[PDB]
Amino acid sequence: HEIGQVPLLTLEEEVELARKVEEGMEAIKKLSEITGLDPDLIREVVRAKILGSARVRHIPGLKETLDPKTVEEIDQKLKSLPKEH
Amino acid sequence: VRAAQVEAEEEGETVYLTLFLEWTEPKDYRVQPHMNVVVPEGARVEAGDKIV
DNA sequence: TATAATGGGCTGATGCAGG
Repeated sequence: HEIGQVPLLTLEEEVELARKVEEGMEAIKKLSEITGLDPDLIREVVRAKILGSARVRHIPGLKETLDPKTVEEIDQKLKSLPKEH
Repeated sequence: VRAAQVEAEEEGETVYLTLFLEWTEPKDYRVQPHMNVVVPEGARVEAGDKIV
């Protein structure tokens, strides 16, 4: 019943979503270099706020303990960048 | 179509209007499923900008 | 790692929504 709640995509919605996913990963790679940070850690910090703070935990492989303290600090550097960045 | 400046010369029983006219010419472009339009409705574009 | 594939096969004791 719960998977019948999501309508299935049309060919354009499918390619739209697929489109944005890949472009989003290219986004995060370049944000590693601007920032001097680590793509995986940026990946999880981007990840955190889309899902909500419902899910926040330590992710295996990341160097920092991922708690609201560090995701706030890392998010506000992310937002401290020029508008083109 | 509209007329900005109007200069007129007279000769015999006629007048000749050198019309500084201003208008927009439409061209239609067809989008297909694997392309995305990256321009919003009513955007301004110079020669060479990307639409889809 | 790439055609496309998108919704399963008999009793008694006690705590309850309903005349």
